[PDB]
Amino acid sequence: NTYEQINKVKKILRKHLKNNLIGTYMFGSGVESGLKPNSDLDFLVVVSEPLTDQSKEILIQKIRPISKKIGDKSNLRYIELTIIIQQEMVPWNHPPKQEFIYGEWLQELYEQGYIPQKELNSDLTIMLYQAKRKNKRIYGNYDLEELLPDIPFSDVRRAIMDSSEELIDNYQDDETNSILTLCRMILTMDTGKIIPKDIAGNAVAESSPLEHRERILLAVRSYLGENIEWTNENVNLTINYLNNRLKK
Ligand SMILES: Nc1ncnc2c1ncn2[C@@H]1O[C@H](COP(=O)(O)OP(=O)(O)OP(=O)(O)O)[C@@H](O)[C@H]1O
Ligand SMILES: CN[C@@H]1[C@H](O)[C@H](NC)[C@H]2O[C@@]3(O)C(=O)C[C@@H](C)O[C@H]3O[C@@H]2[C@H]1O
Ligand SMILES: [Mg+2]
Ligand SMILES: [Mg+2]
Ligand code: NA
Repeated sequence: NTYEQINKVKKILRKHLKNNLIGTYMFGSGVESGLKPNSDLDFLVVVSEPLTDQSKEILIQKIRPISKKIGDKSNLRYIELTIIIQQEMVPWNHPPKQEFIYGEWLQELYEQGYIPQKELNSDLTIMLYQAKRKNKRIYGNYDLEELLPDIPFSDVRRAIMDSSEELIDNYQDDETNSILTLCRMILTMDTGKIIPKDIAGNAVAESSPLEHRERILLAVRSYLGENIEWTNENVNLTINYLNNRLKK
């Protein structure tokens, strides 16, 4: 069950962070759009004091058994956890301070003893900007709108352009999400609001040349139920186009 994992994630954070936990909120496809066949569960966690090396590994070990893994024919969904410190957000600075991350793309590192340390993250500005706009409080005495300062849209542009370089250099084995996120970056730069992946893809597609329109529309269907295979499509030509269109 999908509501079963969220209830399990709530218990792990509550009974291990204890009174250090201020609140737990979801953003992403859960609160805004609808969960598409291969969507994920995006959580934003706000705590009071920094976590220790031993406390971070506990989460990695406790979250692992209930999160889908890349390559599974499973009923579970990918669990994404991001932990921020409420005091480290004010005064607002870009990029903000990120305390912890749980990403299934980082799984082959979690197994080798990798423990994410306090690091800066421009992409977290985009995450926080859309989380503060709409989310689901699953635990906490407060709303996330009460725990964060108002994030200016100028820093969101900076986050888009800074986080763009990591995405374009890493589309391999993530072609469907890299194409759509670039489409979401192009719009957010020009329209302001955050758009679901399918709509943002369909919008930038019909605003693009035919050779790129078709590959974007091809990713819109993969984000939905379709089983697209990018083996002989050359996504590089399209992400370079979406890059230069975003770069301009
Ligand atoms: N313009 C943008 N709009 C939205 N997210 C953006 C944008 N630019 C970069 N991102 C990043 O893309 C990611 C979106 O999260 P995610 O992959 O979970 O998407 P989603 O909306 O939940 O859709 P789904 O989970 O179904 O694929 C975040 O890490 C966010 O910071
Ligand atoms: C913090 N944003 C992450 C980040 O962009 C990940 N890539 C580094 C991205 O990876 C995905 O696209 C994947 O394919 C793996 C999945 C767990 O998360 C998906 O969404 C993941 C995003 O939610
Ligand atoms: Mg999601
Ligand atoms: Mg995702
Ligand atoms: Na994948």
